[PDB]
Amino acid sequence: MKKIPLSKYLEEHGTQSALAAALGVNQSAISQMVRAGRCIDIELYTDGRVECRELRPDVFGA
Repeated sequence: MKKIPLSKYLEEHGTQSALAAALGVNQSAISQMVRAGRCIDIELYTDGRVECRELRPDVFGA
């Protein structure tokens, strides 16, 4: 897979809502990750899927 930085992914590839939709998580998660100021590695698959392994469903019951 191709590791993209969180903020850079949110500029070019998709939005914060689109990201939460692809992960199957809440936007409360994504906005916490962004406002934490931690650059997250977005696991970009060749089909177009993305996975944030930093962001487990155990974050908020996402």
